[PDB]
Amino acid sequence: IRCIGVSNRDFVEGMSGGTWVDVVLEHGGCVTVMAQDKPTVDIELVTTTVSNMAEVRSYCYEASISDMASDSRCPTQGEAYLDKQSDTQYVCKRTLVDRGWGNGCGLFGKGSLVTCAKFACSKKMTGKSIQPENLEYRIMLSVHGSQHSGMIVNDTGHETDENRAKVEITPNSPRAEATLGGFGSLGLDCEPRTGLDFSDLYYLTMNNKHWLVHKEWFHDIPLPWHAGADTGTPHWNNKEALVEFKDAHAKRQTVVVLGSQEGAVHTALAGALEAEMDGAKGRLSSGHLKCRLKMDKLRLKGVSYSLCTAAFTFTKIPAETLHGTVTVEVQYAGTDGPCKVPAQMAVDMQTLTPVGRLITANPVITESTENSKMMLELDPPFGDSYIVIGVGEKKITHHWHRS
Amino acid sequence: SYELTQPPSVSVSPGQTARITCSGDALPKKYAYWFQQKPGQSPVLIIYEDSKRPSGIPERFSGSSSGTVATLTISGAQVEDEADYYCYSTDSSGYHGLFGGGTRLTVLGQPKAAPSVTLFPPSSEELQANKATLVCLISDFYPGAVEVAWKADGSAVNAGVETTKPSKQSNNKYAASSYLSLTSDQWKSHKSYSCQVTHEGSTVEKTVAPA
Amino acid sequence: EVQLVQSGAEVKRPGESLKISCKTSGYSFTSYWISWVRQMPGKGLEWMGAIDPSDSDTRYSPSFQGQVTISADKSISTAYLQWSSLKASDSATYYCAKEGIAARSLDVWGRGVLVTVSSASTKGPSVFPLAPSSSESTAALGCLVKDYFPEPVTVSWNSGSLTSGVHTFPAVLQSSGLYSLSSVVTVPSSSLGTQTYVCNVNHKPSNTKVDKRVE
Ligand SMILES: *[C@@H]1O[C@H](CO)[C@@H](O[C@@H]2O[C@H](CO)[C@@H](O)[C@H](O)[C@H]2NC(C)=O)[C@H](O)[C@H]1NC(C)=O
Repeated sequence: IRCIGVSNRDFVEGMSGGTWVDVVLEHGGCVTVMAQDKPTVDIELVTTTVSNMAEVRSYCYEASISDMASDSRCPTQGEAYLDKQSDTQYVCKRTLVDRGWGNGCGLFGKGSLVTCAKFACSKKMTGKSIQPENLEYRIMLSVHGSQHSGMIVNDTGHETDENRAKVEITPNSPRAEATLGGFGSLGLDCEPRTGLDFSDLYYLTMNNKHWLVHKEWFHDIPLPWHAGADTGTPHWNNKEALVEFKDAHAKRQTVVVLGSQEGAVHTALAGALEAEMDGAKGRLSSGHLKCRLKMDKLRLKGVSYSLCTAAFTFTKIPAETLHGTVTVEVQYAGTDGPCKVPAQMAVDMQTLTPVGRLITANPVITESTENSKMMLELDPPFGDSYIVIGVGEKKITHHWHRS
Repeated sequence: SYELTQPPSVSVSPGQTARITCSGDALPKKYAYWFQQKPGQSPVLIIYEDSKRPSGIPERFSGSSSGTVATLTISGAQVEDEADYYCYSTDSSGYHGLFGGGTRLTVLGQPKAAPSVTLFPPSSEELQANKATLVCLISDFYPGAVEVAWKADGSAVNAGVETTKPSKQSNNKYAASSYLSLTSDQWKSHKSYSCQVTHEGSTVEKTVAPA
Repeated sequence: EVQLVQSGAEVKRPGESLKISCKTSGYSFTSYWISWVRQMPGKGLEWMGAIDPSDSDTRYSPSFQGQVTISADKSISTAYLQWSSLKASDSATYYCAKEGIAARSLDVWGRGVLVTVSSASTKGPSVFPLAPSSSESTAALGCLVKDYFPEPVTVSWNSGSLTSGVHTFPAVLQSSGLYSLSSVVTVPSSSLGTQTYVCNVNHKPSNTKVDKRVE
């Protein structure tokens, strides 16, 4: 019953007797599978996680300069060099500077000058790789097993709960039989590669917000980068795209940093597919998982139960789902449980032919003593109609209209 | 070795232009930084890059480095600028620090102050301990240059004298102290002890006697 | 906004190890270099060395390279300056300075830590009163703080009441290694008999507080 209230639902109607039902699972969407003498099953794809992603590249968007200097030589007096030129963590520019008798050099001509400064990337971003071997889906299913109340949409426990199971699926071994001991087993042979796509993309993380980028876009970025995953003060390649030299005079080429580049990339990411991490792994949002579950060993619980006799009570006001169906919570007061709930819909009301079909097929009461509560979902016919809960005297009728 | 050469003392009258020179060899190729340090306070940046003035510094502090000489210019000097002035730069490599010797500035506007001297004989409890101490106290004098001498029975005192350096008050006349360590036997082996305090050709004599 | 809180005053003996610290708060610690400056009493500034916390890159002056050790824990944004064998000639005021963008460009200065190193021992003072003769109009009453170590010693008058004429001269470092001072106050002669004067001498390293009566 984990799908009551879903915006993007799919009323997938199965085949009477047949074990073949084709279901497509979109993220944020669920599928209610109703069939012949078998319980109706809610099916939802909750998570599309990825496995270890290796850090392929890492660019820089906020640098910090330090320890700069400028050595200058006189014209025709040698090539100017510094004490820390060959250090890789230092960016340097060797240009010419006009000299003369005013600066100190005894010749009138252009001279040498070299300016160096230590590079240290403050804020950097990382780009990772994704493989089809890495992704791992996660499907949760919950049967309309005549569950009490509405707050039966909580994953607390569940391990000790039937009619509701979790299955994990991998492209390598996507078999993943779903066990629900009260109602039997439920096979599900699912096929990946419907998720479009994973051909050649990257998982880009900058500060804490992640996206999925292309190959040559992420390759073509004018920012410092290094291809290693080392945290040991590694050498940054292409340090010139963030460090600028302007207007040297005689002994100091004014160095200027090009500032931060976070929002600069954010303007270049308007339209890219977003992403979300999961602590260590990463989540996806495309989904569209085509699947085909076989319901052979599914068994309907509650057929031997004999139609309840005492009176029900409306526990909460029935409401109309956005699709048209109506949810009802009723409350039985009697030790005659377990027993099948006598709920139906009729327009004549006397007596007593049914019009609409149920959604929670063959609704029961789990507990026996003493005053239990249970949930219901019906598909009323179009137009005005009555809903009837209970049998004989003390039964409850209610007016209803659809669309 | 490599040091920057600064003139030890520089004097200037109020309202005039005080000039301070910092001599260096790599200064034609490297920059200079002028710092000012007052007694007890930590140094403040006066000049950076040889010609620029930071915020919060008055408009009168200017500077310029020319060839092998850096120059700090103070147009319209005032008595509150009387402090220590250092220059600072880098070596020929540019990755090491170099500090100058220093230039203690002097402003002569303040008037001469005769010293106030107080002579204290040994206490009553110290004589029972068979010791003695004479206390010569100096305050409210200017400038900070005094000469302390002790005279036992007129004759000079060679040893036992302890003298401090002239310390500045919030007057801003200077102050100092001078103690004479002795024993009760030598204290009672004479008749008159005098503390001569010389300041700007003006001796002050105070005398104590065991009576 | 930038704050370079240095360590507290330290008194050690010749030979003992010592490590002074410079805790920073208010800027990117792993971006700017950290330089140390030594200033001996009555002497000028001396640049000792510098360090980049991004990889702990150290530059030492040839006059100090091989006698000091500069480290930094960039995790807590604090620089260090330590000596294994402290000499007696190391007694000075030490400044930590955040550098600027250029090489060795001093930008922000600390307040300086006082390092005193002598072969003396912690010893409490000896307080003695000081009264003049008998003028007969005003007088000066003093107190004598004799043979103590180390600094400082705080001397007040009648629990901080008398504020006019309170004079506390600096201490003199005698050849014995101990300090000694005296604190005088100006009091009119007519006030004697209707006012009791007592100086409150207080020395923390000895945990000794002695208040003495003055005639
Ligand atoms: C969903 O949450 C509700 C609580 O809001 C669970 O309620 C249980 O209620 C019974 C009877 O009061 C207690 O004995 C249980 O201990 C409660 N369990 C919990 C989780 O505290 C309910 O079981 C949860 N799951 C559902 C409704 O299927």
